[PDB]
Amino acid sequence: MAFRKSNVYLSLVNSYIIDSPQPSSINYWWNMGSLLGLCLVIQIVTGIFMAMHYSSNIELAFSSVEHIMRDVHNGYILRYLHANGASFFFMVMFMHMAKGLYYGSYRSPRVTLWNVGVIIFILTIATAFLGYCCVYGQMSHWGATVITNLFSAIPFVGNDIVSWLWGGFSVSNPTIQRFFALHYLVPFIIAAMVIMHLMALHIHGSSNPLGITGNLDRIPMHSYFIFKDLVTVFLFMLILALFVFYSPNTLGHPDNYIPGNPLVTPASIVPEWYLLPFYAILRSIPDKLLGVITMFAAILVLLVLPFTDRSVVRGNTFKVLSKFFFFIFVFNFVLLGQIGACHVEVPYVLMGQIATFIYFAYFLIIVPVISTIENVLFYIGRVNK
Amino acid sequence: MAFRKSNVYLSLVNSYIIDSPQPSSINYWWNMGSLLGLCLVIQIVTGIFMAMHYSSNIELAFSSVEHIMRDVHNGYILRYLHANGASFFFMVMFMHMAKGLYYGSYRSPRVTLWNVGVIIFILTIATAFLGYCCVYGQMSHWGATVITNLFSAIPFVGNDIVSWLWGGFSVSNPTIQRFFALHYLVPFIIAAMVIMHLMALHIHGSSNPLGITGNLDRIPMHSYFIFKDLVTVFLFMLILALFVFYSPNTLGHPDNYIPGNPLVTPASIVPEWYLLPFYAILRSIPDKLLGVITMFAAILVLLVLPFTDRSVVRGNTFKVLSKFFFFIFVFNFVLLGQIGACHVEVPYVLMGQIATFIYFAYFLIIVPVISTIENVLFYIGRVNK
Amino acid sequence: MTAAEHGLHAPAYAWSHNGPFETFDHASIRRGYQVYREVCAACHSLDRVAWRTLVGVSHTNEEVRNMAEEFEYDDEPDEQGNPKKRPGKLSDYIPGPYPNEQAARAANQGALPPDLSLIVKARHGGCDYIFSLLTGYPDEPPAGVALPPGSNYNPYFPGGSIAMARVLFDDMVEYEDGTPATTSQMAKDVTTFLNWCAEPEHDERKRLGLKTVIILSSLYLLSIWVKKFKWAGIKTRKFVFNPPKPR
Amino acid sequence: PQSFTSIARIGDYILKSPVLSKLCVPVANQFINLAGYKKLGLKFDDLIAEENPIMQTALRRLPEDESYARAYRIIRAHQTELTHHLLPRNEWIKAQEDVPYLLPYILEAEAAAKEKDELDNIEVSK
Amino acid sequence: SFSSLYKTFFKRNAVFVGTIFAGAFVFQTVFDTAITSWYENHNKGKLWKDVKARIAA
Amino acid sequence: GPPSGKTYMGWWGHMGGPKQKGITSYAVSPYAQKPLQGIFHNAVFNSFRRFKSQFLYVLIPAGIYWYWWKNGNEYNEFLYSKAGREELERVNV
Amino acid sequence: GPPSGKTYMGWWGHMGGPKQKGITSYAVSPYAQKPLQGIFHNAVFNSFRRFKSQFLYVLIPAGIYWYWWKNGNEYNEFLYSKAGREELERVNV
Ligand code: HEC
Ligand code: HEM
Ligand code: HEM
Ligand code: HEM
Ligand code: HEM
Repeated sequence: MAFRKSNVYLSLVNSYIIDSPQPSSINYWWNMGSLLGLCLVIQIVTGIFMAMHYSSNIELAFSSVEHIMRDVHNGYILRYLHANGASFFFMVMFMHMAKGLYYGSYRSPRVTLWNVGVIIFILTIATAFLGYCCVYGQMSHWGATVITNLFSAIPFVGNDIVSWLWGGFSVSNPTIQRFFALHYLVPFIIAAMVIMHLMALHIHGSSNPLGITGNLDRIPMHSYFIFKDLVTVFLFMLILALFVFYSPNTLGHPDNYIPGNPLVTPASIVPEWYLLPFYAILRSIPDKLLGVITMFAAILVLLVLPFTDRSVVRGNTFKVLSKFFFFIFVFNFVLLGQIGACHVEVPYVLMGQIATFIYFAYFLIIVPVISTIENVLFYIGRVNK
Repeated sequence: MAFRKSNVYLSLVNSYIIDSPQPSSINYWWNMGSLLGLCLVIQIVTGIFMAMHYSSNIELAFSSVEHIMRDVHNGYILRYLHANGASFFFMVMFMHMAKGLYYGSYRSPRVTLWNVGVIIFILTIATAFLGYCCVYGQMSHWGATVITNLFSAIPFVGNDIVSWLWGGFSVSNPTIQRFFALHYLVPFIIAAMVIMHLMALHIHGSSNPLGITGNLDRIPMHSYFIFKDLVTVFLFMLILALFVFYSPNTLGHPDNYIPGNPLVTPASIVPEWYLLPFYAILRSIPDKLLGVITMFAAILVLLVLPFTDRSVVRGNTFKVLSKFFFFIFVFNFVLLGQIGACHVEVPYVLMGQIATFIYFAYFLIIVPVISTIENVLFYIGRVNK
Repeated sequence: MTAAEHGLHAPAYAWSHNGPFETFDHASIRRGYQVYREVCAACHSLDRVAWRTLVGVSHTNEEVRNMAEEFEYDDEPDEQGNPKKRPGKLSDYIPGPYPNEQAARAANQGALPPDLSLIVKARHGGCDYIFSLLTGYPDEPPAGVALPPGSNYNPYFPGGSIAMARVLFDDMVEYEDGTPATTSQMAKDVTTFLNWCAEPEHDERKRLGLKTVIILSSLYLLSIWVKKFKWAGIKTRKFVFNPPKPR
Repeated sequence: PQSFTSIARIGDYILKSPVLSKLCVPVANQFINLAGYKKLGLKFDDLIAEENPIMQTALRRLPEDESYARAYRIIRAHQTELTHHLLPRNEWIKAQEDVPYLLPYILEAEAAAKEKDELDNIEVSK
Repeated sequence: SFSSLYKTFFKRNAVFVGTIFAGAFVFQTVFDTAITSWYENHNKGKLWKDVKARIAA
Repeated sequence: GPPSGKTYMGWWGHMGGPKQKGITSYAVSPYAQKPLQGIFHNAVFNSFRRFKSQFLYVLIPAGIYWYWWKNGNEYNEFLYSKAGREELERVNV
Repeated sequence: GPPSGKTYMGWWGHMGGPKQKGITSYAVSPYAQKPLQGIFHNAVFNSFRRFKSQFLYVLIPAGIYWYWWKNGNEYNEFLYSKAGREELERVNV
């Protein structure tokens, strides 16, 4: 047999990226995983070549970031690639998850793939927050102390946990050194979790945008889907090069370039935009312990989604009502992210409460009802008794 | 079938550490690999819990290290576990390599395993060097500048690559930040190389201390060899706890506790003790271009050992002259490590040159001649014609 | 090199903290701080040792709070902007006698007096070397050696000629409790204090070491037993080969 | 790593010339009984590495009785090396029954593979 | 009467790991207090509490 | 190696699908074909077909949520003017 | 999955070894045996047998290299002494 199938490392690389049989009818939404792998490698590479110059004290964090921005050769490129590739990483990840919960790939043969993906989502939210609190600006320090003061709402244990997590009594030098060590460390756990994602996928094969069996006529990975991935990689690189070179600061807040002063509060303590829907879910209900546990339930309520879907057809491709309600849910998520950026004000508190109720009711209430209705409608429209 | 053979990750941990068919005859020298895995994850854990407190400037490196030694709760335990588990990692690694080139595990079906092990050895020497040069004592800074100053011996590009590696004009703040970033980064390449080591082992099985085949009588890993490994793990933890708690600084040099001043040379710039045979090989011959490539060839002359040994019997268990010359080579390696610690003096230069000639002639001249002699000796003693 | 440029090897003295179970003599730490304050504080810095480590070891909390008031430290400036000075509290470090390195070199004929916070840990020999270097000044250099002017002879110093004159004389200090102050008593007390400054984790480290080696030795013996138990089904299996009947 | 035809050629030339024989075979006998593979109950042709194609075909061409006796000797050597003992004095392989049994199959298998290797690198006269 | 000890301690795994954890609790607190009392009785005349009582008296 | 649990996808040759007979599949090498065959016809007509079939499911929820957000935002901008301060106190408590 | 190349070790059931027949293997459960059976006899007799069989190969090269190192170290300590300065400059230049 061939050397790419005989040698042990090359047999793995062959069976994963060369002749892995992919289904014949997958469209451009299935390239988001290759895009996420490329952008993860981009984040890791630019992070290493920035951490060769970043010093993680409390007197040198923001000064070292603006030393990277001004004096090291092509350092503006590295910092804007990191700070914009994180946003593009989370947007392609949101597209990956929305494709996964639209086309019904949480269903019966890949629930462990869906659970490992949810673990990856938690870990990358965590390391993205730690990286945003490495830079030590005005959004950075106060966002850190806001959500750790949130984390201190545990009744018996909370102050002890939060003064173990801070390394002191407020967000200071031990917290920033701790957050730099953890922001380095967690993406090398995400690399192992992505290897686990690929294994849990590869044991069953990818789904198709129809629900029906891909096992009839499949297509090898090498000469076709590598070039589809090449098309979407060059498009993603073009949009990323635009957002890095022509408007770098149009995504981040224009207050993180004020050095972190723990006396003044900037009157708007919103985090970076990918944490804005979960921040709105947090600020929805007025109590604090219930707020953090409903934020954690908003994160890991994607795990009830395999067990709550009662549709006998895989995916929302040949459904109508669930298409409509899925796009209701997506634009509700976008509205929730919009509400998380405004102050707690006059229609915004009620809009946040109603939006988080629609978010929590799409998974628990709306989808088994409309899936049961669609199953019964398909049966009574098909048979004539 | 069982859930440990059906589920994906349980299938991998089953096939690697539960019912891996190990040969039945292996002694306590086969436990050094399990010991190396435990000591690698020990180094990684204590390194992360030290990098939460270590600040990587040049006027804060040594003072932050001796702030770990004095101010953080139970941090002397952490620094002594790191600085002595590195030495124990290298000694257990030397026992692993000595077993692998004594019992003939460089032979024909696992040259992939031997080459990947040599790659891990190179990466481990590299990261131990970077970790010794990020603490920034007097031996640290001067050892770093001596190693890179002999790395500037390449004729056309030497000063270019050495001022690219320094990040400046001598060992300073960018070199120390660079070395801390690389001292994180290289162990997480070593972990993936250890995964490749385990794959290349598992596709052919371990050897046994006889050379004869092991496919007849084998034993699963779980209820027997886990407990063998547990015996030697508790023995290694006993010796490591002794060397950490009762005499920590008996392994390191008593000049790394002087803060790094690039105006005083400490009159002998001995490195840490496990880089001493390669330091003696490096200082054997007078010019430094041939010296640095002779050190590089002394490291990658373990690769010539599969293509060189001509004996039909695997391993030196049933031979005489090969045992004798192997222990000659091992005590020559110990003598080379002894010569690496003494000054450039009157018997020492000649003894270093003769010792590295014997070290280089064991792999190229001594072993094929005595293996050929033992082959024909076996044949003429057995056959009566 | 030669033995004069090597330095004479310091002998193996019988300290009160050489052992797997013995601790520091804390009365010697108290007397050694008095010797450091009255003798070595004119040249030598000690700036990695805070005042808060000194309580519960050699002095009490009130005594260290009364000793910290005698030094002035930089406080952050007041309403006008001009800088102020403050008496020291327990969190600040022990101050050095010289404001920078250049005054330290100018007041000692060029030789920088090294920081004493890690000086028995950064020398070959340790406390034996420090004690024998302090007590090892002869009244005359040996016949034949020539020194630069201002440089004194000490054989245990590597090189032969140290730039620190002999300072430990008899009855230089008088102790607070009534022990006689010789040169050897003062030298032993000040190097026990320097060993406390270089390793403050000594007592806690040796106690946790006693715990860990007892636990790990008993665990090693029990795991040896359970390995022999789990392998007794393999160490005593027997193979019997009758030759098979041919086809 | 070394072909058995070369070992057999050098050994035959050492053996059948009477000056080198009486000087080389006594130190060979002393090297063999100092090696100690007979105290574990093994002939020599069990010790050879079985992971070449030549040795694999030379084992699959072995007769059915010597294969079973070979497997028993290998398993018994494994067990008495496991218990860190030796076989007793009755169960030591004596020097007269250390007969080369695998060596004709090894020689003819390497001769066949060698002849294939130089038949497919042949050139007609041009 | 070893069937008594086997049935009430080693039969099911829950009571086994329960008494292992309870023994870990009891053994560890009494072991650390015993070893620190021995370590502070081996050095009498040298510890800080003794020299503080000495300079008080 | 260890033969693990069976899944719903094998490899090439035994893919676990149903047995098929009589399905002939004709193809032509791309060197014999013209790429970009009908990109303007399928850029004007087929793209309009796909947009015509799948735009109500996207634009009706986007229209609902955008009208809700615009009405809420202009109500807030009304309330924090001067012509809504009595309404500001009434909505507060 | 993809069936990769042939190896010299299978799994449980087909190990790739030669076929064996007539090798009966008896064993007793350790709960019926005694652990620490004869550990003093095998501690002072079998360990002495293994040490006697394997000490010349270890203690001849260690003796050679230690005598070489001691001779070199004492020659260096003689040459940097008082009675060896003319031999020092003679062996240098
Ligand atoms: C000046 C008025 C001094 C007094 C009083 C003491 N020391 Fe000193 N010391 C001084 C100088 C200028 C130097 C530098 C000499 C040199 O060549 O380095 C020193 C040196 C030391 C050393 C270092 C020796 C070494 O090998 O590195 C030590 C350990 C030292 N000094 C300790 C010491 C102690 C314990 C004293 C009093 C109890 C003491 N010194 C007094 C200047 C002066
Ligand atoms: C999971 C992938 C990663 C994500 C999503 C991520 C995200 C971020 C973000 C959003 C920031 C803040 C940028 C800003 O100030 O606006 C940041 C900062 C930083 N990240 Fe990461 N990061 C990732 C991986 C890494 C890794 C692996 C490293 C280390 C090698 C790293 C090094 C840094 C450094 C040094 C900063 C400091 C501030 C700066 O210079 O940008 N990142 N990260
Ligand atoms: C670091 C981020 C991630 C990477 C690199 C990654 C990688 C991949 C890749 C390469 C694929 C195969 C290509 C494809 O089918 O689209 C895939 C599939 C999948 N991923 Fe991810 N993924 C990531 C995050 C997630 C997240 C957050 C989820 C959801 C919780 C998820 C769920 C899935 C699902 C369900 C599939 C199967 C899609 C299908 O076959 O229909 N992944 N992933
Ligand atoms: C491959 C395994 C590793 C080895 C062999 C190793 C070895 C060393 C050595 C020898 C030192 C110098 C200790 C001394 O001053 O005497 C050192 C320092 C250090 N290592 Fe590592 N190291 C390893 C992994 C790591 C990792 C993965 C990290 C980071 C998470 C780390 C963090 C450090 C830090 C912070 C120091 C600074 C000096 C100190 O506080 O001890 N080490 N390393
Ligand atoms: C990070 C360091 C390393 C780890 C964790 C590691 C791990 C392992 C493990 C677990 C085994 C199986 C146990 C055994 O067979 O002894 C093994 C086998 C082996 N390793 Fe390593 N290893 C390391 C470094 C090396 C090095 C430096 C070499 C030499 C170049 C090497 C060569 C081998 C060989 C030849 C074997 C096979 C031994 C045999 O089966 O006879 N390894 N390794």
